[PDB]
Amino acid sequence: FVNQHLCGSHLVEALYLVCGERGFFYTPK
Amino acid sequence: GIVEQCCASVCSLYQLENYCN
Ligand SMILES: [Cu+2]
Repeated sequence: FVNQHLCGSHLVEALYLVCGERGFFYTPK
Repeated sequence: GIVEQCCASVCSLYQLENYCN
């Protein structure tokens, strides 16, 4: 795998991919 | 936090796993 530059909706796409059916929390400051 | 880190800097998919349920 490689390092990622992910802003905005692109970060939530990556979260979705990584976590899938486990679900995830998106928690900005 | 990671939302910040991933955007201002870089982050890995492994770091993102921390945010799974
Ligand atoms: Cu874009």
